[PDB]
Amino acid sequence: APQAKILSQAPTELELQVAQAFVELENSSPELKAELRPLQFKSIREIDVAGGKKALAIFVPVPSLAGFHKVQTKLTRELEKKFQDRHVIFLAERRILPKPSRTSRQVQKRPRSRTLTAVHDKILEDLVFPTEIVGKRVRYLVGGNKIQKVLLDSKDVQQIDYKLESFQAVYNKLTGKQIVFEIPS
RNA sequence: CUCCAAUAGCGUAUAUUAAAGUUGUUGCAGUUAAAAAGCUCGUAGUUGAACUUUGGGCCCGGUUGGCCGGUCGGAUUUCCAACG
Repeated sequence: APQAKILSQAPTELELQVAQAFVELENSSPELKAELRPLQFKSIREIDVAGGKKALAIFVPVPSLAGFHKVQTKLTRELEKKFQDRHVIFLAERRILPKPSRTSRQVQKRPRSRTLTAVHDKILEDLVFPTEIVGKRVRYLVGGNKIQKVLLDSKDVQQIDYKLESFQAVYNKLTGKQIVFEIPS
């Protein structure tokens, strides 16, 4: 069955639910047979948004995040209607290699793409996927906590304008860092 | 003659230390008092932008998230995450 060939080996029941959501468009197929055939994903984590909704995180192997970005906007519409009370987002399963200490040595020098401070930057670029980020500010409060601030492009913002409350919860669950989104005009 | 200072000790000479921020690492000065090479290149020497992840528990402050409005769009904070 083509449902089971997307997930890793066995798991899980939730991975099948999104798997059926793909083949209802692969078998409908206005144009999607030429682009949704090779697209496959790795896992779903369910993140509880602070409101009544929840968030779906789709993890992509990333030789194919560019492939997913072709149908990203259209596919999210056909995932939100057949999965109510949810917000669907697409992320890439990136690898983070630990910083070498003066004792914990390795072989094979660690590329800058594997550093943790670069992977978290690529999460923000991939959470919001349209509306390219036009800036970042970090507030160091008097108390001692740090609050980021992501400035988004004003054009095409109406595709994610409701999902700013969801994105702050997702990035907190993966990084533990506070985010506020601000849209300059 | 009287008085002062130290006193079984007191003066003199030379050296040296403090004084001396008058050798300056701490810590000098260089327009006119002494002192910015006529100017530029240049080796040694001295100096050189930014960037690469947060596991023990308990008490304290916030800042977000709600269970909570008390109230005529703002007014108190507590029990709970983790967020450093």
